[PDB]
Amino acid sequence: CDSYLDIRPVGSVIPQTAEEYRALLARAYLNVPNDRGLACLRSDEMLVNDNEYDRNSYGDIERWNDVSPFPGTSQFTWSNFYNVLFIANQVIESQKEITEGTPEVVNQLVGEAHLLRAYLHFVLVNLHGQPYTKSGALNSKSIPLKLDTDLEKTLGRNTVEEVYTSILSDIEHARELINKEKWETVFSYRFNVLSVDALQSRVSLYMGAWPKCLESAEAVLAKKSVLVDMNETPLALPNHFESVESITALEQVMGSSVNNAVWVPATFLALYQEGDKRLAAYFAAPDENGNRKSSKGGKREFSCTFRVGELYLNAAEA
Amino acid sequence: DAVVVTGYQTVERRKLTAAVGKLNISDETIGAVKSIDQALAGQIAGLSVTSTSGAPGAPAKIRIRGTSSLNGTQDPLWVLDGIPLEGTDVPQSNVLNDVSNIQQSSIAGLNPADIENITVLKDAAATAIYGARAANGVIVITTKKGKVGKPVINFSSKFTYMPTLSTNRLNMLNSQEKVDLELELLRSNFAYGDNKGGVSKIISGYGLTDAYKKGGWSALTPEAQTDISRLRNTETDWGDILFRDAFNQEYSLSLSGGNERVTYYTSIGYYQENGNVKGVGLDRLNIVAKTSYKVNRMLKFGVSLFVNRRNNKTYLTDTYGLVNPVYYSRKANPYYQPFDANGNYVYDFDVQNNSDTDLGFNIFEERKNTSNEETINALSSIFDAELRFNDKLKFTTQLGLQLDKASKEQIADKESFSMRIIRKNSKYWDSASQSNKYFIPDGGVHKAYENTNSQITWKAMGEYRDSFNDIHELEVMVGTELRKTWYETLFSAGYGFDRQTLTTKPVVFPDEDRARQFPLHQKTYKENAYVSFFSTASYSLMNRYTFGGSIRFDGSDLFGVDKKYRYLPLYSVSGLWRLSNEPFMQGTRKWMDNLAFRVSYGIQGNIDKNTSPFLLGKYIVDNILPGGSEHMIDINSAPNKKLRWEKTQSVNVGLDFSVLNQALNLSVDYYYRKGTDLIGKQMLPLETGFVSTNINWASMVNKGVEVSLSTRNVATKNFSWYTNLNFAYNNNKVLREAIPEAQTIPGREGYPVDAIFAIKTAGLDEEGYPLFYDKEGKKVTLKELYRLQDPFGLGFTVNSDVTPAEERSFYSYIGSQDTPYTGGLINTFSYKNWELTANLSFNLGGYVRTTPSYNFINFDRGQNVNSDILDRWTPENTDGRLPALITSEKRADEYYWYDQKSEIYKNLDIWVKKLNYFRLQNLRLGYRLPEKMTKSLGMGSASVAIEGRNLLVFGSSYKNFLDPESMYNPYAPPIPKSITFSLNLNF
Amino acid sequence: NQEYSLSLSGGNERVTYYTSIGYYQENGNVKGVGLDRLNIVAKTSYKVNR
Amino acid sequence: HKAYENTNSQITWKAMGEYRDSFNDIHELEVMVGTELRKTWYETLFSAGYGFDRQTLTTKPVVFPDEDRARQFPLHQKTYKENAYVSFFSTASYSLMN
Repeated sequence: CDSYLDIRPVGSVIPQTAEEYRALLARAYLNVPNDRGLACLRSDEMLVNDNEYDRNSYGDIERWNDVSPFPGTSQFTWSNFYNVLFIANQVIESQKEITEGTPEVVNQLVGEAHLLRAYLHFVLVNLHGQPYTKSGALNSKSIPLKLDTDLEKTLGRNTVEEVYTSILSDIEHARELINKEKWETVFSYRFNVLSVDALQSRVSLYMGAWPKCLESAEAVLAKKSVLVDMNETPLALPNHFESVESITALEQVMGSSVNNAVWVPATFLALYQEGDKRLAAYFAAPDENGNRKSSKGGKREFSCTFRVGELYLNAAEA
Repeated sequence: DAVVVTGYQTVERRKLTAAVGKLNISDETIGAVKSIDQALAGQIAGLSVTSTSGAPGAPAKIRIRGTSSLNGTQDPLWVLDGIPLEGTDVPQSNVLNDVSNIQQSSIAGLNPADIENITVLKDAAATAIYGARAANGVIVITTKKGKVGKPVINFSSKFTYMPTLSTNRLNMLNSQEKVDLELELLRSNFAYGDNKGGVSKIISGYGLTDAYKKGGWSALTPEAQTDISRLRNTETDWGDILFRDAFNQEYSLSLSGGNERVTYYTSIGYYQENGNVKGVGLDRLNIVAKTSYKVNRMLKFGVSLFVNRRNNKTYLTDTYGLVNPVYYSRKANPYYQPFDANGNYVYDFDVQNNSDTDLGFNIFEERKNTSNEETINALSSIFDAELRFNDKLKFTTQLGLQLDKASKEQIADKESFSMRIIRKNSKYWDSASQSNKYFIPDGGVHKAYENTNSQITWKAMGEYRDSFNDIHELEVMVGTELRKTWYETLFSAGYGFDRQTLTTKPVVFPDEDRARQFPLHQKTYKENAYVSFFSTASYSLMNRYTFGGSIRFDGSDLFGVDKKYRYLPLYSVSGLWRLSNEPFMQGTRKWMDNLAFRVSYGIQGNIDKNTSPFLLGKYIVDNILPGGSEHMIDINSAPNKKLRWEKTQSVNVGLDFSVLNQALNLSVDYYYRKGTDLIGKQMLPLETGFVSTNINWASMVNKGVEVSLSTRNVATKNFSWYTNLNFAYNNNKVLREAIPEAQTIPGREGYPVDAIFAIKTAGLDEEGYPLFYDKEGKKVTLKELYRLQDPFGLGFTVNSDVTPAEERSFYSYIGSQDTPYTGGLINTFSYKNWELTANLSFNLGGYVRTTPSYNFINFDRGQNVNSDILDRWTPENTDGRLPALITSEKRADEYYWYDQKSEIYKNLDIWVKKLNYFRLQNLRLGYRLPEKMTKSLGMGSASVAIEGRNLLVFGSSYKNFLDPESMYNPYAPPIPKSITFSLNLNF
Repeated sequence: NQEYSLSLSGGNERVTYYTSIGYYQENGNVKGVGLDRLNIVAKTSYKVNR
Repeated sequence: HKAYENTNSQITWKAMGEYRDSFNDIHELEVMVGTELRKTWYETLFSAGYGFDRQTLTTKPVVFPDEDRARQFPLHQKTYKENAYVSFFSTASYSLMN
């Protein structure tokens, strides 16, 4: 004499409210991998220490020793990318099942999930996929696209063109759904209206679509354009989340271990001119070989995914 | 009979295309049993019944055509008068002492004196109308109902004598050889439990431990010598202290009858049963009240009520059974007297398995300061309504309500070992004062459990039967069913409890982690709802060909919401062909009564109720940016939106043969059941958010044959005997299963769910260490087998390069615990007024891994041991077969590898033993009083009987054990033997 | 509020029987309070003998 | 979360023997003699859990400052009562001339 088979479990937390889905998405935001710093380890701007217990982790990354790395070398977090992608996809698939929330709040939750998915696919395809501008790379299989929450499916690698098409589609989906112009400073990791434009500008810059890159950079620059004047303040880092330059303080690019285990080579520092506030604000005092430790990261307060300084250069290059 | 009941509709025997087993429940077939699941052993071919315990009220493990799931419902479905029963599942546990805390099934509340038949649905053609609950088999219960006529009043009284449990098969060391072993160990370098024992406490008290070690018996003072010789001559009968014979009572009164319009049945039963362990017992009082009214020539309404009340009294033990009287029979020292010469308590401080001697145990103090009491109140009501629209169309609806409330109460007083161990486990270290304290307050503990299982099921069916041209018969049924189930438990604990004052004391837990080690109040709740749509069809042509089919659509809240799998059918197609009713074979009709071939194919389902389609998470207060903290949800379980039932694709080919006026019936059934989409843990690709999840992926196969032979050997005016041989062979294999990377025992893939893998040993070497085999077949020691390396030379610093995937190859498959060959022989003789029933049941082909008689590293000399310790290798007995007691003084690397890998010794092939036993389940002799004597006393009928239960077991040897199926769990009493006298009167 | 009752009685020269099923749901004037009762009655009487 | 469980049980057994006679058509006598044994149980259990999450069904520990405040907020209490009654009764009635 009973039906309506829809009784949920009463032993755990099953997210149904907009508050619970925001908690789930915040947990997803927490686990965004710090793999862009590990990738920049392969560039000319970082130098691992000369001691052991630090060469075994990052040396093979530094030397591009892909074929025969050390067993204990630091690995790229492929699992965390797809965990955050799973949670983003869950929030996307729950659009109409989110209760106890106004249409604007739910729409912004889904837009943040869309932009998180686009950003994760973007950084993943730039880590493990051939560059878009490279000839013969638009049809090379780079990474699988996590576009659902399926568990009994094996994902195959998508071509770079398909991945970038998905990224652009998700940016467009988020553009019509994020409706928060500014977030609190403590909550600033969440994507704001300008985050969509900043991500579009970066994606178009990486793709080579200069007109769209300039359009997006100017669109965000019409609202947020104030920079950090370090001639007035010679010790203020734009990388700081409290800065007026920050747009999304999501990704702490340099982890504690990675920051503590790298110097800045003198060859890179030679790019700075004599009068430059970045020369002293970013790094510490020289050493025996002129190598400087960087004070621009390594702790969670230097969290930054997008900011105005990057968009100025995006517009300039476009 | 010519009717088969499936719980949904009635099938004529000539139209039955399914594999169905049938048993008639009566005193002559079923012996003086008290549960209807203990009466099924050896009487249905393909239904294997195993005893969980010998304790009163303990459930039985029933498997129909093998095991059908790896992690799911493995128990059959019990159907009472068309309404499925809840609470009949037998939960499995890894802790061997949990067998002492098992929960009774609802089947225990049903008097077999009220059941008429038991029909077991084995095939896909028989079970596929149950959909998601069909894979494990269905046992449908038909209850007795009143017959049209004068009231029939049956009184039955049974008086049972249960002989005491004789612990002579346990092969324990008597006081003389126990003291001899303790003296021999005190002289050697074996140093474990050196502080434990009675010899080492007598000698250490006077201070000649070193004097005895160097000198021996001579170096011992006359006073200590007289103390030891007094120890040797102290003999205690622990079987008499712990166990006893019992007298059990059973009474039943039934009154049936009927009108042309109303049929009625009433029954009252009460039994009291005692266990062989002193202080345990179980009484059951039940009432049955059935009635059926013909409201009209079309409408018929019936109400059936079964109310039940069972009271169980027993002992509570530790979590790991150091108090357990059944295990204590193998553990108590033969020279330890529980009482002083002045009548005071003497404590056993060697109960703990470690070297600690601080908490003392007394069985007389435990039976006085400790109590476990449970009460089960059960109700089951079925309302049936039937409406005959035509002579062809008929609509029948049914509502079944079921309630089962179990209230348990465990009390441990301050002066008991249970409370002592509970207090000891509360030891904690406080930083405020550098010391160790106990947060559990001084006093007792009172624990209260309340578990309620409720169910409401509603079924509606519409059946249409037609015949065309006298040679076509069509039966079509269409139904719906809604079933909701609740399970709610509450547990409460109070420490500082005074038994007489009923007061309590506060507990200050140091952490929230210790607050869960000693839970004070917890509540669990579970709801489930199920919606099903049916259809059955049957078409018979020329009374010779029958084609049947079943379709069922099942939906539940335990399944995912994906549209791809939501409503998938659970169908069946079957066909009967009666070769006997064929015009080309009518010549062989003077001697052949029946030839028929059944072929069935179907899809069965199973529900795993421990898995959910929902995002189960937890709240964590973390922070992404400095200064901003918020609640976040961490995913504990993945949201499987494709969660579904577990498929079982099965085929069945059966032969029915009957010759010489049913002088010999044969029924063979070969079946193959391939189960796929089984729910289990899978190592998923990382492209989903998770490393592993429980999903529908695994596979199993159960393939076999069942044979039922029924012979009428002689039929004379006076003497007549019949034989029933039931046989079944089943082959179980796990086809796909995920094995953890860090698991060294091999997986079951290609082997039964109950597979036993053991490390085959080449015997013993010249020093008494076990000897192994390598891949070349050469007798290899543990150092060579594991390639042990000790670079530091300190002994305990030993290491091995052998990977888990390579340790997996050291194990070889022995056999399955689940016995492949099962069945029984039932002989029934009758001679005038005398009737003799002999029921024998065989389980052949199994293996059981028994716990080692003694550990060669951790042997506790403060506890009693088998005589197997006398067969061990010693320097004085160099031809001993069992491994010697080893020390770290010699071969330190091997000793400390055996020490950390404690499962190498426990998985040796010498502790695995065969399981081939025949058991005399029942031997009954009856006598019906002559009609003259019954008429003299005004009795419609009278009968007496003497029954013997479990009087004889033979087969493979079970040495050092009390029962062939007591070889796995030492914490459960063996199946009792009984001699019962029954008096039945028919007024 | 709802109430339903179904009773079936009868008798023989030797057995008299009564059965009854009732169910009511009642609500209180205060919002959120209510009480339902479901009950069964099953009486039977047999003349085993004169 | 507060949980109460109150159980009231009773078992009563009565036996009576009645004798009815009439004499001379004007005397009627009815005599009844009986015994009764009745036993009653009343058992209550109360349990309380603070820190309770309704959806998670979890609980949090309570540290009472004293034993007096541990009774102001009882966490687990049990009450039990048995009673037994034995009765022997008789009735008589005598009617004359209706």
